[PDB]
Amino acid sequence: RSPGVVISDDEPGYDLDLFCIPNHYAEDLERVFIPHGLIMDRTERLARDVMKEMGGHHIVALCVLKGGYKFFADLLDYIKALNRNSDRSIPMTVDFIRLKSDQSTGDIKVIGGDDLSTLTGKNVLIVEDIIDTGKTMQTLLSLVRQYNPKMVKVASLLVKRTPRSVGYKPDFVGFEIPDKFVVGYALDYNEYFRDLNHVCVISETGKAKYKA
Amino acid sequence: RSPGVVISDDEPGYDLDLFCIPNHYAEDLERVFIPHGLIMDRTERLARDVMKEMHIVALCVLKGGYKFFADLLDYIKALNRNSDRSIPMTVDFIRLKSYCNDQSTGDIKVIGGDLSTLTGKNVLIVEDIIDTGKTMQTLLSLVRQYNPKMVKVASLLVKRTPRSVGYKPDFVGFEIPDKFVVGYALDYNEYFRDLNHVCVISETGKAKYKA
Amino acid sequence: RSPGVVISDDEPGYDLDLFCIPNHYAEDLERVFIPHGLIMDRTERLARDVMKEMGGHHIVALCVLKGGYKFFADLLDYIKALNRNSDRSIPMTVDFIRLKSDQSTGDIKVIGGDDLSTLTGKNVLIVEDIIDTGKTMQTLLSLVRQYNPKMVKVASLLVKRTPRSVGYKPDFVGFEIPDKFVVGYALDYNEYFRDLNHVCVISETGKAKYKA
Amino acid sequence: RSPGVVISDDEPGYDLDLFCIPNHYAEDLERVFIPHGLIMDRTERLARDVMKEMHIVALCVLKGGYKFFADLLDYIKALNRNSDRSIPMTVDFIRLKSYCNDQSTGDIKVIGGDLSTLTGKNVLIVEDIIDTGKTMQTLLSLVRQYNPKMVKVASLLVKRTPRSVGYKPDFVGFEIPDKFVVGYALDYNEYFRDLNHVCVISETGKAKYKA
Ligand SMILES: Nc1nc2c(ncn2C[C@@H](CO)OCP(=O)(O)O)c(=O)[nH]1
Ligand SMILES: Nc1nc2c(ncn2C[C@@H](CO)OCP(=O)(O)O)c(=O)[nH]1
Ligand SMILES: Nc1nc2c(ncn2C[C@@H](CO)OCP(=O)(O)O)c(=O)[nH]1
Ligand SMILES: Nc1nc2c(ncn2C[C@@H](CO)OCP(=O)(O)O)c(=O)[nH]1
Repeated sequence: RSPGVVISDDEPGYDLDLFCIPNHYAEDLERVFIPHGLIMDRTERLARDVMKEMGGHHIVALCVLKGGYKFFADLLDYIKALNRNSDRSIPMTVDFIRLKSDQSTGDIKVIGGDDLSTLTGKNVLIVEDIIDTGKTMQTLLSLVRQYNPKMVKVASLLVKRTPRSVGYKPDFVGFEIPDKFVVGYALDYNEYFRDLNHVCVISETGKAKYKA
Repeated sequence: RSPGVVISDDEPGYDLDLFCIPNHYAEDLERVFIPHGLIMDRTERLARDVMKEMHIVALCVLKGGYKFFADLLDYIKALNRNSDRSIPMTVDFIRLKSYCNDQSTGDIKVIGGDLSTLTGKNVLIVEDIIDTGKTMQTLLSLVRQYNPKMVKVASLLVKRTPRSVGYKPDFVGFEIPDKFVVGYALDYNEYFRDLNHVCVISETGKAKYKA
Repeated sequence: RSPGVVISDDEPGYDLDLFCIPNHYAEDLERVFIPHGLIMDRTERLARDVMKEMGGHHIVALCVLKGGYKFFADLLDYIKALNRNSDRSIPMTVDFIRLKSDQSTGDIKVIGGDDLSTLTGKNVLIVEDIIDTGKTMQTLLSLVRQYNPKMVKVASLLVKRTPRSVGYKPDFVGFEIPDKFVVGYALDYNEYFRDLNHVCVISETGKAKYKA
Repeated sequence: RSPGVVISDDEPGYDLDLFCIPNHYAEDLERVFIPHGLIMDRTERLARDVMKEMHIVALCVLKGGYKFFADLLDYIKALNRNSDRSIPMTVDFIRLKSYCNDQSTGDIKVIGGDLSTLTGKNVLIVEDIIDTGKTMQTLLSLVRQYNPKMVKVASLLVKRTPRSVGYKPDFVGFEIPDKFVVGYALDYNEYFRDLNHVCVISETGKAKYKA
């Protein structure tokens, strides 16, 4: 059971001054955990891992849409580049499950719940950007399985190494990270950090500056 | 007002053998109108234009339209990085599906995706293609419903087809001949998602991937 | 005999305001002939065209180095991405032929002429960015053939549609362009335009501003 | 002074199965030190650093070194685009080849590539890797010969090896363990050019691609 690229507690970040970061976030971050390009190369591998398990068949790519879908979009770009070479053209269904608004994350409020029965009898790939406690995903899996898919696998860019974890482990994991609050790449903080390319740890002045 | 990059009816696009195209689509396309990289370069200029005119809320039209939206917003993020202050960008989503009608003439739209973040904001409607202009018109009256500070439409593609005469698009990537196109952001019954270029579907393609 | 992507006299450019161009070149260009991304997609195809003819064997990639090697670098990046999939790893020799300093371009002055006999018995791919009269290339071919390669093919990004052409046609051509003086992408004018992504036509104020 | 991104001897790099690696190199590598995208992000910062310190002439070390040079200059071009005035950038080239010496201890360098554009200019020496530091030292005394206004060394890689003690590099991408690396910019007898990541060669790789 590969936990992905492990970012240790004892290593962890890169120094902020080692990478290009927008000047308006100078004081808003602690460390860079995962540079943009590292995310990309790992995602390229995830796509290949996904195709070994699910390739050659239709498959339904389902984005867990909360703040954004940047990871979904990049994973799909890589999966699509792998599909190019196949002798037969393989159809690909792209869908989003939108979840509405972090201490009761297990309670899901789905907004777009139309023709959920399109999942029935289908090979479903659920794509998440971050798993923390894992409560959201385990309840989302309860919903999805009631529609009887042929197969359900979950890919998550990030899994947080927390005691608060309920023990849910995704089938595909990009990176296993320390138990710190991260922003950037695909993760916004109240609509900020959208322009930050790298997964980084928010600072306390960032937390205070950008609060809702 | 630009009409955008005008692709003429006279010698439209490029021969298939001049660009890289998945081997499984060899019989399925007629010509390539817009190679991927050309889409990207024009989208970069579109992002620049959007920032000129337009707090902004960017509206993605769900399912179809994540692709062009993602790229357009990527370029907008690239311009945003240099600002003195980190300036908030809201992304909103609506689901919109169209169905053919074999009777009458009446149009079928099903809207499914909450729009509480639209009042007093500058709204950008992002579309993939304008043909009849009914999707645009539907998106407009739905946004006008929440009383926006500003409303603009950006669309990667506009077909040279006769239409009623709604509100011409503000930001246009490409003005293209009246052909049915697939690739980049446009699928055909879930096929062509792996095709990066905007190309005209062939009759072999239509019958092979029909549904 | 495919002349590449033909850019007509009657179409030709795109309007400058249709693309992103650095502000310091605002007044220095007439039209954009080939946007950066178009160059890339055509180059991707060239790489595949090259591998159909020369693939599966070592091959020596020889850059005609004058001002720069941007086209060489991008073509090789694409050729290398095609080599990734092969069952056997295929060695690739990368070399440069440097030509020293446009009315007697047929006279070549080669600077780096060391172990030119490495070309002997080898499959050689000569890479050029622009052909105008074609005199440079035909004399360069005279030199190269004297070292007895197994095969010589020439790829050029651009071929200019000029009456001044001596009739040399490359084996691989990206684009056939009108008879206008172009800069950008790989083409500098006295060290300017290095930062311009697109192949564009220099204006008269650009010509005057940036002259040697 | 940065030493750059420090890759430690303690748990160095990543397992091969965590990144995409050409199938033909499956037996030929030990571990991956630096995935391609990580190289690119750091190079972007290096380009920013170069522009801080440094008219500039950028010196490519021919054959080996076109790759890292091209990427470093790409990022420098990206920063340059925004300037109020188009600022000239000179690129220069020298050929440099090293040969093993099985006797003595004496070093073999062959220099082959004209350097008239160096007097009174800021010169940037661009290298791929510093191990012994003899290439750097050779490039230095050759550039000092033409009396530059400024001289700087940028190198993507610096090995944690004992060396004489020349002029430590000014711009360093990565400080890496004392292992023999291939990929990205470094070949092994013409192999690994299609490998995008910096990785340690295996004993199977060494014997298979030996020469
Ligand atoms: N941006 C960001 N968000 C987080 C983080 N940790 C938990 N969350 C919140 C949610 C993500 O929706 O974690 C979900 P769960 O796995 O706790 O149910 C974090 O580090 N960064
Ligand atoms: N793939 C593809 N789809 C299209 C095309 N033209 C119209 N459509 C469909 C609708 C969008 O659902 O056109 C938008 P409009 O007719 O509502 O303006 C087309 O050429 N290719
Ligand atoms: N930048 C640029 N250079 C050019 C051009 N036309 C001829 N040249 C000069 C040379 C290129 O070295 O043409 C060589 P030949 O084919 O005339 O020998 C041009 O349009 N742009
Ligand atoms: N591919 C590869 N090559 C290397 C390496 N270490 C030294 N070299 C060779 C020379 C450059 O020719 O090292 C530079 P220096 O020893 O002169 O500083 C290495 O790890 N990989």
